[PDB]
Parts: sequence; structure tokens; C-alpha cells
Amino acid sequence: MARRLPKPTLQGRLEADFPDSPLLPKFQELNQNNLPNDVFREAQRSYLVFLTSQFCYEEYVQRTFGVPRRQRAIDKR
Amino acid sequence: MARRLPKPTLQGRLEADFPDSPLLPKFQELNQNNLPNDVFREAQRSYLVFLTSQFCYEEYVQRTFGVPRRQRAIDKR
Amino acid sequence: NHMNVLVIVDEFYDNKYAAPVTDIALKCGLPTEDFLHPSNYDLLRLELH
Amino acid sequence: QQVNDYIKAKVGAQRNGTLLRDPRTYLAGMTNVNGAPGLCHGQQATCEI
Repeated sequence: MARRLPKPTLQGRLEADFPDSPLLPKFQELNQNNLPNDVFREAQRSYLVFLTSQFCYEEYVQRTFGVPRRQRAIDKR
Repeated sequence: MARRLPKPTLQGRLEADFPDSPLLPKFQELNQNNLPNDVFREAQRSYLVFLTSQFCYEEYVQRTFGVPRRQRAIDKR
Repeated sequence: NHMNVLVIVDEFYDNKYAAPVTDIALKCGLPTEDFLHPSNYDLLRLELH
Repeated sequence: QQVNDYIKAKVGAQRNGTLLRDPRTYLAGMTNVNGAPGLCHGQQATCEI
């Protein structure tokens, strides 16, 4: 009994509206075989969502530990 | 059996970071020879704290007296 | 025998199951009208002076 | 039984005295009075609630 909420208003074909991003290699692994176009577009939207969030958290991890305390004493004279 | 508190988070092996610091000539005098290595690093961290504290107290004592008569009498003349 | 308070506090609060209460801590719990009622005689037996 | 004993102790101190019946060694034998060493007012009136 899903009967979910209607989806939020969003722009179609974001993947092509921007030329390139390193998420796209992993992103192209998805392919549409059985399902119709629209359902596949929805699932692909969600997967691009997942990839963006992946990169966001991977970036936050770098930012938490990205202070080469050693480059401060070395690089300063 | 006296059980001490945990040691605080500290960046290990600071001696490798800062060379030619004027305390290092004296610091080199300490000898690990007998002890295991983590006990050596712990005790040498303590000894480095001690040496820096001695230097800071001597520098403050040099900083204590102020407004010297002879220096001002020569500089403004 | 030892000086350090670390092990004293630790070994006291390490595994404390039962927590008993002193009596003068109990007396200050009750108000006067409840204190004098003869359902609290265990304290009255020890307020002689 | 623990909470029952605690209640019976606190409520008017039914145990060890100040009670109307005498639960001790009745063995379904008889019913007796308890307490009242000396009364200086009169026949105690039963107040019900």
C-alpha cells in the first residue's frame, strides 16, 4: 500500500543539462532493459542523488582530516 | 594499584618536525638505550615539555625587567 | 595505605549494588507531624538527648 | 509480598502493634483485643471513611 506522496517538482534531464562530472562514470553503469522510459528516469534520478550524496560525505571526511599540520611547520620558513 | 588517567591526544614525534630548534642540542643527550620504544617516546615527550618549560621561564625572567636607563639614555641622545 | 584518590573512588563506585542510608539522613527526611507519629518509632528510639 | 510488607509497616504501623486484630498464633482459634494499656478519654469510637 505505497500510495506515496507526489514527487517534488524538479527539472528533467539534469544529467545532460550539465556536460560532465566524475560521478558520470559510475553513473553510466545503470541501463534500462525491462522497465519503461519514465520509471527508469525516476530511478536514474534517485541514483544520481545517491552519487551526489556519496561525494558530499566523502568530501566532508576529507575536510575533517585535511590539515597537514606538518606542512605548516615545513612550508613556513 | 595506582592506575593513572589516559594520556591526552597529542601529535606524535614532534621532534621530527622541528629541526635546529636550540633545545635539540641538549635534547640529544637523553638515551633510550634500555627502555622499550613507547616508554621512550612517552618519557621523551615529558623531557621535551620540561626543557621547553625551562627555556620559557628563563625567557620570561629576561623579559621581566623593563624600561632600562642606559638604553633609553643612549638611543634618544 | 596508598595516597592516590583515583583507585579509592574507582573501587568504591566500581560495582555498587546496594546503597544504604545513614539514620540522620532519614530523620531530616520526615516533617515533625509525621516524625512524631508512632509508625516511625525506629527513629524516636534514638532521639533521647 | 515485599510491597505488601512495606505497606503493612507504613500504614498506621499495622505490624508490631497499633492494630485492632491480633494475627499472632490465632490458628483459627479466637478473636482478641490488642493494645490499649490505659485510656483516659473513654470507649474508643470507630471512625469510618
